[PDB]
Amino acid sequence: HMKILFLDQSGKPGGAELCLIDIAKPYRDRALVGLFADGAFKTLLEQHHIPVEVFTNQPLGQLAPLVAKVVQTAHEYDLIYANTQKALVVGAIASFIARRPLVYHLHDILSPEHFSQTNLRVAVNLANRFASLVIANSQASQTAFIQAGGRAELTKVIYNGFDINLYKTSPSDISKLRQQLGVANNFVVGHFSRLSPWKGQHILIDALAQCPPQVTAILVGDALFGEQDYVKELHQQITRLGLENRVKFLGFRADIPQLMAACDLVAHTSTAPEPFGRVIVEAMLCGKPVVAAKAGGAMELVEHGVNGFLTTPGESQELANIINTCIEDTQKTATIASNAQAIASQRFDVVTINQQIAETLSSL
Amino acid sequence: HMKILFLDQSGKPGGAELCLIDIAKPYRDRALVGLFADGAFKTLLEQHHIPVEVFTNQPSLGQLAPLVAKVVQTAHEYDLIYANTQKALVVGAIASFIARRPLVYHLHDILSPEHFSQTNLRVAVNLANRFASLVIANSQASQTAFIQAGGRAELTKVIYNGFDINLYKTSPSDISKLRQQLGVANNFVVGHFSRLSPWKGQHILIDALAQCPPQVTAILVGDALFGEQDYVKELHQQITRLGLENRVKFLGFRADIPQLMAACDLVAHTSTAPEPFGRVIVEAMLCGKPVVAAKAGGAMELVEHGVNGFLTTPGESQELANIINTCIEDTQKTATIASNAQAIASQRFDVVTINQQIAETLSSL
Ligand SMILES: O=c1ccn([C@@H]2O[C@H](COP(=O)(O)OP(=O)(O)O[C@H]3O[C@H](CO)[C@@H](O)[C@H](O)[C@H]3O)[C@@H](O)[C@H]2O)c(=O)[nH]1
Ligand SMILES: O=c1ccn([C@@H]2O[C@H](COP(=O)(O)OP(=O)(O)O[C@H]3O[C@H](CO)[C@@H](O)[C@H](O)[C@H]3O)[C@@H](O)[C@H]2O)c(=O)[nH]1
Repeated sequence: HMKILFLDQSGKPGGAELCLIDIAKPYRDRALVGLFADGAFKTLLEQHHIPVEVFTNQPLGQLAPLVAKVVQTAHEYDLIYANTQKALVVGAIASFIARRPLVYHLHDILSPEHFSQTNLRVAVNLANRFASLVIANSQASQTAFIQAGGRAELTKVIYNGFDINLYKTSPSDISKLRQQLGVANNFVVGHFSRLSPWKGQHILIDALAQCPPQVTAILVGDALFGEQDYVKELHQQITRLGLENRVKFLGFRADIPQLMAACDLVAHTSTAPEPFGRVIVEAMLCGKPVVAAKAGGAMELVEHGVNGFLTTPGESQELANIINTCIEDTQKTATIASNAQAIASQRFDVVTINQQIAETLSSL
Repeated sequence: HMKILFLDQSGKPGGAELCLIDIAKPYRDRALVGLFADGAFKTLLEQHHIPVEVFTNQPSLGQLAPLVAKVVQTAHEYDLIYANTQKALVVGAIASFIARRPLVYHLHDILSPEHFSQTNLRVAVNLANRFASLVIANSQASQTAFIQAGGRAELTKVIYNGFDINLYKTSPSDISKLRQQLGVANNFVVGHFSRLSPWKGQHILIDALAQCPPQVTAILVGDALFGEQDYVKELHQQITRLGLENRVKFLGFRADIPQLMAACDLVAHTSTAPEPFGRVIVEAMLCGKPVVAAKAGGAMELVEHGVNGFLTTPGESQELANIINTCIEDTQKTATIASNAQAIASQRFDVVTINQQIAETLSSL
């Protein structure tokens, strides 16, 4: 059992951070998770009994106090596990100076479409020189790393894991929740991505206007990084279409399995390739049908017409056609959903994922 | 010529900074000197008409180190980044990579365990090795220490500090005035012109004075530039412990160094850790004064003992005393030595030759 210093730049619970909860939990007796900012993610790590600490930039390491503090701390640990891009910069420096092995867990697709050239060069060059191992969350992320110049031999793909038991909800609780939302007689499409242009909420909204009138959508998530312009653009879009009473924003929520159960279809509409797609697996584990954008790691998670649907990124009419399909062919749709549950339960079970992480770390 | 972005971590006018004025001055039409702090060095650069900018660490990846992001930003406008100090090499390395600009490292330090922490040595060596197209060392002793620490020999070229030969002339009347104003006209005056740090060894000179006759006095010229206020106290206490209140004077940081050197009878360099080059030494020589220096580092390239100056064992006050007494007694030899020193130094460290060596080195990248 090695002492591990996990690093993550964000104090907010984005996908990489929620993923980090499961990655770190088995190591929590001897681990520390270091954050470069405070927020609800700190709270979450406490609730799960994972030791955590916020490093700050308050005061040769006079240029970057945070980096110095992390370097100091890293001396007390056997391994540095960088979970985000800024965390890789800091972890790489600490890996050199404290002479500690570095793992980089890659949750992004390092492509020009997602990031500036400088960010790509930095991540790729730091990973190549300092990382003993690059764990990619999907073959698509592995691929994009390599196309950006990253070293193939450093890469292993390990999917996000999920605690299977969290994804059941009673018929009775479903009914109540649908009641409380005021959607009991709607066909409900749930979108569970943080609000940001590339997560494509506006595509779902465009599709709604081509759907039957009983279809409403719940947008779950907040603008995690100050994309408040986008949120305003959504509200205006909703208004310009006839959609004011057909779209509810619920903000960031914690009861995701329950809200997914309350939906009739879960939709993922990213307009740029999704590296993995947690909401996709989560939908499947809740036994709900899911439609996703046909790119990135979604293609690995979904076989169209078998365990979900895939539509061309950016194309709202296709999304509408799939919604209509789910309304009309309910028995097909229920079998698809049910197949999804069975498959995803095997593939993405946190127990198997944890075993893979353990084996990979032991094999260094 | 090429647009050069010079970088130097300090706003204080230390050796490396004084040397940088001369290095940068010919390129001033297209160059910029970036300081990572404000101070008297900014004023000096302004006075020599060399564009200067103070980068501060107030505000993507740039959030961790804004100063770095500003420098990286600035580097796109230049053809070459010229790092003059260690922290400037960290930042210049980063900027060399991101902005895609070649980097030169001008090495004014002896990178050895005695002078620096292990981390500093590793950082400096690895960055130079990976990012610098050239390491200009100030002395063979600096080149050597670099190589011994892991630095790549083939990156190194030695180029000494240069000096404006004309600045070292002082009237015998201005000299008499000055000795008078200091209250030292009847003394044998030993001047020390190093900044106040323990390794510059002012305390050795003070111990030496206790083994000298009472008409021997010292002027300590310089300041604690890097927080060595405890050393300043220690010196004063030392002075009080021995009987020396009347025989040692501190003048703080002075600009009139040629004149002050003229007003001494002997210039003393007494560093207790190896000196990388030693500007004061050459400066003394250019003033036609005799100089005793500590036998280590670049001082040994500068001084042949008995010929153009004297050398003594680092940390040994009795040896330094013996040389002071000898300079009192053997005035004719001493003046010959001092005079020889000026002829040599004036050929060997003329800023004109040195600017030329630097221009060819840069030119051939
Ligand atoms: O109000 C909300 C909204 C979302 N979620 C959860 O937030 C996560 C969102 O995940 P996702 O959009 O997949 O993550 P990203 O934030 O985009 O994170 C990155 O890293 C993830 C983990 O590898 C990948 O799945 C993503 O593709 C990648 O962009 C899911 O677990 C949701 O259940 C909440 O808990 N509450
Ligand atoms: O009150 C004072 C005292 C000194 N000086 C000047 O300051 C310089 C001090 O030079 P030095 O002791 O050589 O510089 P360091 O600060 O030690 O700088 C480093 O870099 C120098 C330049 O390469 C080398 O000569 C040194 O060995 C090296 O340690 C000389 O020009 C002095 O004339 C002043 O202007 N005013």
